[PDB]
Amino acid sequence: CSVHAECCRCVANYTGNGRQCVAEGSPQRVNGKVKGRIFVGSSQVPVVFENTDLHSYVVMNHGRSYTAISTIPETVGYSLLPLAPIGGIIGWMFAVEQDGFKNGFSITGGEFTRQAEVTFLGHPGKLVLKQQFSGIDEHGHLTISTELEGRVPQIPYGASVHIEPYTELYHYSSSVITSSSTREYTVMEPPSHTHIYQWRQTITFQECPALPSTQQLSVDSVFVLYNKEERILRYALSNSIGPVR
Repeated sequence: CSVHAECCRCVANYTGNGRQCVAEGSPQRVNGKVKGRIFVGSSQVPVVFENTDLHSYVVMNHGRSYTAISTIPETVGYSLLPLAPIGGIIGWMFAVEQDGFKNGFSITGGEFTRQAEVTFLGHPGKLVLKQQFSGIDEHGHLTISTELEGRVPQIPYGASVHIEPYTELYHYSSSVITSSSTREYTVMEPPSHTHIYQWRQTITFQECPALPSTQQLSVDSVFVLYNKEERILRYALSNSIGPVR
């Protein structure tokens, strides 16, 4: 049990599950490592990177999370721009809660595994993602390990990418949460080009009035950026969890 919970359950002024608790309103950080094995376009030569750093800063106000993945080769940077969900999982974790609806942290305590798959329609292959979250560490920071492997279409160097607001349904059943969504994104050359991809997701965790079978996540103010100079991939978005309306 957490040093801020009773025997578990976080006491007033605090939130989370039993094993992990955080003060209400206070910002949080989610850090870890990223290993990649990505094939761009039709290429047969995969860009491999490892020991890369992921630092995440979340502000509680609007459930806004900022994710920065540093030391990303110019060879994959632009191509990874559409993959905001890599960092979006954290937005789900700390989404603004409505009436009778809890966010990911209240449900998992930051302890869980996530497996996601993405398919870009009209393009071969798919990209598989695997992440592990292990609660708060010795320095008081949440933890996250990320493993990416697969194929992604090619995006022109210097190209830009835009994502409009959207909603996602997270289904709950027996300590397992699943989600499936088809969305679109726009690519703008250094002239626009709209594209669509499909995301599938499975979240596994352990549990000690059951939870709603279905919750809706509302995402807006999304920004994805890649800087060739600093070689830093960034994803930022705001979040709200509640019922379909």
